[PDB]
Amino acid sequence: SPLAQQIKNIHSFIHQAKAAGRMDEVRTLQENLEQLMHEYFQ
Amino acid sequence: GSPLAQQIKNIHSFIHQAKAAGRMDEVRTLQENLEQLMHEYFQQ
Ligand SMILES: [Zn+2]
Ligand SMILES: [Zn+2]
Repeated sequence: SPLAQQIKNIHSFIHQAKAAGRMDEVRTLQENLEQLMHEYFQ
Repeated sequence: GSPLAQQIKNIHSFIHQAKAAGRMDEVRTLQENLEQLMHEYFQQ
């Protein structure tokens, strides 16, 4: 699924942003994750 | 889906419900739990 793959990608990006000290970027990525989950679980 | 996918689906719903209840502290707990489940799901 392209949705599943995007969710997987975002999981990794969240780790990368956290490791860089960019908790602001984590927040945006969590919003991206919500957009995808809302579609995937519909 | 798998048990982890089903659990994740529930957490997605619970986050909306906690926001509606004004419980942003619960949202934080749930987002941490979501990460724990996703981490396990992708480790498999
Ligand atoms: Zn949603
Ligand atoms: Zn993780």
